Amino acid sequence: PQAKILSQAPTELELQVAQAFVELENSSPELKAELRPLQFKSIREIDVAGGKKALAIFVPVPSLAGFHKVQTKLTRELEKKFQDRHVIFLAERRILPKPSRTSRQVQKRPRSRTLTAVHDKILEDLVFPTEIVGKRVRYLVGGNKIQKVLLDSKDVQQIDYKLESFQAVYNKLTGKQIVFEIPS
RNA sequence: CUUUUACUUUGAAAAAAUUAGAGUGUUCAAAGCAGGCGUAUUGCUCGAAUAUAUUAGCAUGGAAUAAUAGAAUAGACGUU
Repeated sequence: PQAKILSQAPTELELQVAQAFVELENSSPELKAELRPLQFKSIREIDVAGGKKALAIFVPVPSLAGFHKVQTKLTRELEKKFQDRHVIFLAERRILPKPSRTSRQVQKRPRSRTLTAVHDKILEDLVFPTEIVGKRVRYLVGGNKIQKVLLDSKDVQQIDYKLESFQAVYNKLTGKQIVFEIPS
């Protein structure tokens, strides 16, 4: 098939990932049916505190729909087909600098194309099935900076455990300090 | 080709008399621009200041304060 479902050209970790995708449409019917056209960019490993990895997907963009359609299954077959591993879903979003003064016009920025936006989206798609409820942020005497993130108290089992990892994955990408809370 | 301002530094350019002020015994002082010594038998000299003198304008170092300007139907450098 699979090099296909890679969306670049190169490639070491991806082709096993492509393989395990072209394996579920091979093995599971119900699963080809949705999965067949769902293309991706590249992957990035990222380490977490207690030994345990985390499997960093990056999305073309459009299907974030496609992908959300069958995530809450897809991951579960993948977490088994890869160990330790945390598989995630997030999009690659064309951030931009602010126009300086000697700068330029180009055309704009389209708000949602700004550092915080993207960082808000990075949110929605670090968790996903839970839905964000409530945000909160700290400011400590060493200008800390800490987001509390508020969660809904329903489906946090989809995955809890993750969590220890989540904090990290939102750290390499950004250089930040993230926490959660289950409210009662 | 080098946005612009105010503000501030200095510095000059600046009329003396006045005003402040150094000298100096008009006998003192108010003054004044004088006086001082010798071989006072025939020649020597010290000076006659500084400073204030603002408001406008120049030249000037400051770059805090307070304004203002560059680029959001697109500009900035350019090796092509």
